[PDB]
Amino acid sequence: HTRMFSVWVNGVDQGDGQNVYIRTPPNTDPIKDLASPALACNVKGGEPVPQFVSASAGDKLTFEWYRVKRGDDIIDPSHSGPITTWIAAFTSPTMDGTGPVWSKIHEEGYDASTKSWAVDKLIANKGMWDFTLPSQLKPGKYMLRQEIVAHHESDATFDKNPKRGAQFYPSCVQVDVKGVGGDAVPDQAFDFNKGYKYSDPGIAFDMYTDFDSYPIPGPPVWDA
Ligand SMILES: [Cu+2]
Repeated sequence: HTRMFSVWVNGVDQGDGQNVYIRTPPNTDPIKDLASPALACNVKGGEPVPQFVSASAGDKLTFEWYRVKRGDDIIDPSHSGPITTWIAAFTSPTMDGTGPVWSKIHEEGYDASTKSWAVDKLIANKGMWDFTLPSQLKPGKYMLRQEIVAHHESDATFDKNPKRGAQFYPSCVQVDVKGVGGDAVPDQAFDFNKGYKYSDPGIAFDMYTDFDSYPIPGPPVWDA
Protein backbone atom coordinates (compact mmCIF):
# COMPACT_ATOMS: atom_id res chain seq x y z
CA HIS A 1 0.00 0.00 0.00
CA THR A 2 1.30 3.36 -1.25
CA ARG A 3 0.54 6.19 -3.70
CA MET A 4 2.01 9.41 -5.07
CA PHE A 5 1.81 12.78 -3.37
CA SER A 6 3.61 15.02 -5.88
CA VAL A 7 6.26 15.44 -8.60
CA TRP A 8 9.47 17.42 -8.23
CA VAL A 9 11.23 19.03 -11.23
CA ASN A 10 14.99 19.46 -10.78
CA GLY A 11 14.46 19.22 -6.99
CA VAL A 12 11.61 21.76 -6.90
CA ASP A 13 8.31 20.45 -5.52
CA GLN A 14 5.40 21.16 -7.93
CA GLY A 15 2.98 20.76 -4.98
CA ASP A 16 0.25 18.25 -4.18
CA GLY A 17 -0.54 16.67 -7.51
CA GLN A 18 -3.28 14.17 -6.47
CA ASN A 19 -6.28 14.74 -8.89
CA VAL A 20 -4.28 17.62 -10.31
CA TYR A 21 -1.62 16.12 -12.55
CA ILE A 22 -1.59 12.64 -10.93
CA ARG A 23 -4.38 10.19 -11.88
CA THR A 24 -4.76 9.36 -8.18
CA PRO A 25 -6.71 6.16 -7.33
CA PRO A 26 -9.35 6.33 -4.54
CA ASN A 27 -7.02 4.38 -2.11
CA THR A 28 -3.63 2.47 -1.90
CA ASP A 29 -5.07 -1.00 -2.80
CA PRO A 30 -2.84 -3.24 -4.98
CA ILE A 31 -3.66 -4.36 -8.57
CA LYS A 32 -3.06 -8.13 -8.87
CA ASP A 33 -5.18 -9.32 -11.82
CA LEU A 34 -2.98 -9.14 -14.98
CA ALA A 35 -6.15 -8.85 -17.12
CA SER A 36 -7.41 -5.81 -15.15
CA PRO A 37 -7.64 -2.53 -17.10
CA ALA A 38 -6.38 -0.86 -13.88
CA LEU A 39 -2.92 -2.53 -14.30
CA ALA A 40 -1.66 0.32 -16.43
CA CYS A 41 -2.85 3.48 -14.68
CA ASN A 42 -4.71 2.13 -11.62
CA VAL A 43 -8.57 2.25 -10.91
CA LYS A 44 -9.13 5.90 -12.02
CA GLY A 45 -6.71 5.58 -14.95
CA GLY A 46 -9.17 6.70 -17.60
CA GLU A 47 -10.34 9.89 -15.80
CA PRO A 48 -8.51 13.02 -17.01
CA VAL A 49 -6.95 15.29 -14.44
CA PRO A 50 -6.78 18.96 -15.43
CA GLN A 51 -3.05 19.81 -15.22
CA PHE A 52 0.31 18.72 -16.72
CA VAL A 53 3.62 18.88 -14.89
CA SER A 54 5.76 21.31 -16.82
CA ALA A 55 9.23 19.77 -17.45
CA SER A 56 11.96 19.90 -20.10
CA ALA A 57 13.39 16.97 -21.99
CA GLY A 58 16.49 16.12 -19.88
CA ASP A 59 15.08 17.18 -16.50
CA LYS A 60 15.38 15.09 -13.36
CA LEU A 61 11.92 14.24 -12.08
CA THR A 62 11.31 13.04 -8.60
CA PHE A 63 8.03 11.18 -7.87
CA GLU A 64 7.20 11.41 -4.11
CA TRP A 65 5.22 8.50 -2.55
CA TYR A 66 3.44 8.04 0.78
CA ARG A 67 1.40 5.47 2.72
CA VAL A 68 -1.41 7.28 4.70
CA LYS A 69 0.10 10.72 5.22
CA ARG A 70 2.79 12.72 3.37
CA GLY A 71 6.22 11.91 4.95
CA ASP A 72 5.30 8.69 6.76
CA ASP A 73 6.78 5.19 6.31
CA ILE A 74 5.80 5.29 2.63
CA ILE A 75 5.14 1.57 2.24
CA ASP A 76 5.30 -1.53 4.42
CA PRO A 77 8.92 -2.80 4.38
CA SER A 78 7.47 -6.32 3.78
CA HIS A 79 6.77 -5.18 0.19
CA SER A 80 10.21 -5.69 -1.44
CA GLY A 81 10.42 -5.37 -5.22
CA PRO A 82 11.35 -3.25 -8.26
CA ILE A 83 10.34 0.20 -9.36
CA THR A 84 9.87 0.86 -13.08
CA THR A 85 9.07 4.09 -14.84
CA TRP A 86 7.39 4.18 -18.27
CA ILE A 87 6.26 6.73 -20.87
CA ALA A 88 3.43 6.85 -23.43
CA ALA A 89 2.25 9.61 -25.71
CA PHE A 90 -0.80 11.42 -24.31
CA THR A 91 -3.10 10.36 -27.18
CA SER A 92 -6.28 12.00 -25.79
CA PRO A 93 -7.62 12.99 -22.34
CA THR A 94 -9.64 9.75 -21.78
CA MET A 95 -6.74 7.40 -22.47
CA ASP A 96 -6.44 4.87 -19.62
CA GLY A 97 -2.97 3.61 -20.65
CA THR A 98 -4.26 0.27 -21.93
CA GLY A 99 -3.12 -1.09 -25.33
CA PRO A 100 0.35 -1.14 -26.95
CA VAL A 101 1.68 2.31 -26.04
CA TRP A 102 4.44 2.12 -23.33
CA SER A 103 8.25 2.45 -23.37
CA LYS A 104 10.37 1.73 -20.27
CA ILE A 105 12.59 4.72 -19.41
CA HIS A 106 14.00 3.65 -15.98
CA GLU A 107 14.19 0.53 -13.74
CA GLU A 108 15.63 -0.59 -10.44
CA GLY A 109 15.19 -4.17 -9.25
CA TYR A 110 17.53 -6.01 -6.95
CA ASP A 111 21.14 -4.85 -6.45
CA ALA A 112 22.99 -8.01 -5.44
CA SER A 113 26.13 -6.23 -4.10
CA THR A 114 24.01 -4.53 -1.34
CA LYS A 115 21.12 -7.07 -1.29
CA SER A 116 18.62 -4.23 -1.42
CA TRP A 117 15.53 -3.83 -3.55
CA ALA A 118 14.28 -0.70 -5.20
CA VAL A 119 11.59 -0.49 -2.45
CA ASP A 120 14.26 -0.58 0.29
CA LYS A 121 15.82 2.44 -1.38
CA LEU A 122 12.44 4.19 -1.82
CA ILE A 123 11.99 3.89 1.98
CA ALA A 124 15.52 5.08 2.90
CA ASN A 125 15.01 8.15 0.59
CA LYS A 126 11.64 8.88 2.36
CA GLY A 127 9.55 8.04 -0.71
CA MET A 128 11.54 10.17 -3.17
CA TRP A 129 12.11 8.32 -6.44
CA ASP A 130 14.33 10.02 -9.08
CA PHE A 131 14.65 9.45 -12.82
CA THR A 132 15.58 11.45 -15.91
CA LEU A 133 13.24 12.42 -18.76
CA PRO A 134 15.34 11.46 -21.83
CA SER A 135 16.87 14.59 -23.47
CA GLN A 136 16.20 13.16 -26.99
CA LEU A 137 12.47 13.07 -26.17
CA LYS A 138 10.30 14.81 -28.73
CA PRO A 139 8.37 17.65 -27.04
CA GLY A 140 4.71 17.07 -26.43
CA LYS A 141 2.30 15.72 -23.86
CA TYR A 142 3.01 12.34 -22.32
CA MET A 143 1.75 10.06 -19.55
CA LEU A 144 4.53 8.93 -17.20
CA ARG A 145 3.90 5.73 -15.35
CA GLN A 146 5.74 4.67 -12.25
CA GLU A 147 5.02 1.30 -10.73
CA ILE A 148 6.02 -0.34 -7.48
CA VAL A 149 5.76 -4.11 -7.40
CA ALA A 150 5.67 -6.00 -4.02
CA HIS A 151 6.70 -9.62 -4.10
CA HIS A 152 6.12 -10.70 -0.44
CA GLU A 153 3.38 -12.97 -1.80
CA SER A 154 4.76 -13.60 -5.36
CA ASP A 155 5.74 -17.20 -4.49
CA ALA A 156 2.20 -17.87 -5.74
CA THR A 157 0.58 -16.39 -8.86
CA PHE A 158 -2.84 -14.68 -8.77
CA ASP A 159 -4.37 -17.10 -11.41
CA LYS A 160 -3.59 -20.15 -9.11
CA ASN A 161 -4.07 -18.48 -5.61
CA PRO A 162 -6.09 -15.23 -5.72
CA LYS A 163 -5.28 -14.39 -2.08
CA ARG A 164 -1.58 -14.15 -2.99
CA GLY A 165 0.45 -12.99 -6.01
CA ALA A 166 2.57 -9.95 -7.02
CA GLN A 167 1.04 -6.62 -6.01
CA PHE A 168 1.29 -3.76 -8.56
CA TYR A 169 1.05 -0.12 -7.48
CA PRO A 170 1.00 2.02 -10.65
CA SER A 171 0.84 5.83 -10.70
CA CYS A 172 0.15 7.76 -13.94
CA VAL A 173 1.28 11.37 -14.23
CA GLN A 174 0.35 13.95 -16.95
CA VAL A 175 3.45 15.70 -18.24
CA ASP A 176 3.92 18.47 -20.79
CA VAL A 177 7.49 18.16 -22.09
CA LYS A 178 9.14 21.40 -23.19
CA GLY A 179 11.59 20.80 -26.04
CA VAL A 180 15.29 21.54 -26.42
CA GLY A 181 15.62 19.44 -29.54
CA GLY A 182 14.89 15.71 -29.15
CA ASP A 183 13.35 13.89 -32.14
CA ALA A 184 12.84 10.54 -30.41
CA VAL A 185 9.34 9.08 -30.05
CA PRO A 186 8.90 6.16 -27.58
CA ASP A 187 8.26 3.14 -29.72
CA GLN A 188 8.43 -0.04 -27.63
CA ALA A 189 4.59 0.07 -27.72
CA PHE A 190 4.44 -2.26 -24.71
CA ASP A 191 1.03 -3.37 -23.44
CA PHE A 192 0.90 -4.29 -19.74
CA ASN A 193 -2.15 -6.60 -20.06
CA LYS A 194 -0.61 -8.58 -22.92
CA GLY A 195 3.08 -8.26 -21.91
CA TYR A 196 2.91 -9.08 -18.21
CA LYS A 197 2.23 -12.81 -17.74
CA TYR A 198 2.01 -15.18 -14.77
CA SER A 199 4.79 -17.27 -16.37
CA ASP A 200 7.21 -14.31 -16.00
CA PRO A 201 10.07 -15.27 -13.60
CA GLY A 202 9.92 -11.57 -12.51
CA ILE A 203 6.18 -12.01 -11.56
CA ALA A 204 6.26 -15.59 -10.39
CA PHE A 205 9.17 -14.82 -8.06
CA ASP A 206 10.00 -16.54 -4.74
CA MET A 207 11.90 -14.06 -2.48
CA TYR A 208 12.12 -16.71 0.29
CA THR A 209 15.08 -18.51 -1.43
CA ASP A 210 18.81 -17.86 -1.92
CA PHE A 211 18.32 -15.89 -5.16
CA ASP A 212 21.19 -13.74 -6.35
CA SER A 213 19.21 -11.61 -8.77
CA TYR A 214 15.88 -10.59 -10.08
CA PRO A 215 14.70 -10.38 -13.76
CA ILE A 216 12.68 -7.14 -14.12
CA PRO A 217 9.60 -7.77 -16.37
CA GLY A 218 9.20 -6.12 -19.77
CA PRO A 219 11.81 -4.89 -22.26
CA PRO A 220 15.14 -3.28 -21.41
CA VAL A 221 15.13 0.48 -21.02
CA TRP A 222 14.41 2.25 -24.30
CA ASP A 223 17.28 4.11 -26.08
CA ALA A 224 16.98 5.95 -29.47
CU1 LIG B 1 0.37 -3.22 0.59
